[PDB]
Amino acid sequence: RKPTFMDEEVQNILIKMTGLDLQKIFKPALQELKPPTYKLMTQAQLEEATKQAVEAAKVRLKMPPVLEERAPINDVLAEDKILEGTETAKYVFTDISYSIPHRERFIVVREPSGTLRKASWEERDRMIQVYFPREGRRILTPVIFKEENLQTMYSQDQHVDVLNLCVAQFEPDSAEYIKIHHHTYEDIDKCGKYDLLRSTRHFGGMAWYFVNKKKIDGLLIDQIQRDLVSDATSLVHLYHILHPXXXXXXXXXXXXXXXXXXXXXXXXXXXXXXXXXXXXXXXXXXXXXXXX
Amino acid sequence: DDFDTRILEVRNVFNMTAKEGRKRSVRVLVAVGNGKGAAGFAIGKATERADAFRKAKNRAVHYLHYIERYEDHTIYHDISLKFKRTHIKMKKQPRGYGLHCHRAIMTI
Repeated sequence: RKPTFMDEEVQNILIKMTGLDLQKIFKPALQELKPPTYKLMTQAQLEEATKQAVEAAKVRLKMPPVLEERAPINDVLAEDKILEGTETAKYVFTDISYSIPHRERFIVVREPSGTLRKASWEERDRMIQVYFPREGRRILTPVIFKEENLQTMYSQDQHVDVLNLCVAQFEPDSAEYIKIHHHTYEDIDKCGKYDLLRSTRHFGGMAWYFVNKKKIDGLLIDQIQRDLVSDATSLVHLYHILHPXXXXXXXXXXXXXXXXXXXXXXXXXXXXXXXXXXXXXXXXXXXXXXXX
Repeated sequence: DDFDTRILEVRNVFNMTAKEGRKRSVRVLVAVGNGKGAAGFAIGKATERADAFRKAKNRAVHYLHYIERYEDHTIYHDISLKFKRTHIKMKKQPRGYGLHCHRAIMTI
């Protein structure tokens, strides 16, 4: 099999899971304001404008690429011991050529050890950040990523901000990227805060890290408490796509499946707290018989 | 108790009285408003200036305008208004931009 974030199934399911909130999507920002523009519109013009909005919001909503980790690259291009005796501190040679993709750039070093070594990954990146300055990035790593500052920013319920900080500062395949994204997911999980990142472009990372951590708990609980059935549906659907062969998957699939049967059979076959699911999956159910 | 008053212009004004020679009056132009959008102004004039401050106060509560504010700070749309040899022009700002005006107009 071959499941990954960029597969159409996973994509369309994660877009539907995420949701369009035009209020949280487009929200007041702290930038210097300008005076507001006004125009009179028809019902038609307002509808077309609304769709225009939704279209543009999607682009805002596009998921940040998730990727696996990079391995350290250690290779020496040459050695002359004669140079070693110069006892000069490290030299860093970057190529700046405007045509090149930044993974195709050549970044090299000569140490006092008289050897020609290629740049490490972090090194390589802070180099490109020097000569190709890109906004939001510090060239020396920003303090806020220490555990104290992390907890401080979590308290303030700012988690979207942190995850927006790493997208800009680090690289998606980096070590730190993964450490911070994942640790941050752990926080929203233990705090049950999942609805934060809901209309965010960050939702895809929520879904994935959890399906692959196999804790679907808080998201299912929340979804049923938020009165969203279809999302819990497509979510179990997802755990079945990223876990095709397991008791729960093949059994609760091939026996039969729909909202009630698949959500409750995956509520029985995922035991983290199945008592939680079964409780809430009753409550929503009850709240239907009263509303209908 | 809600109405603040500010003195816009105090001025020493004179006249010619057959008896007295010059005769000195004080005239103050004064505005009043509660901050809630209704406000006005009046003129008042008396021999002793204290008296005139009083007079303008009371007369000014008698002329109030309701001034309609957008989202309760700015004006609604730009206003370019020529009134008797004086042109007034005012642009509608967003929120962080406090009161950039002729000192009188700030007061008002």
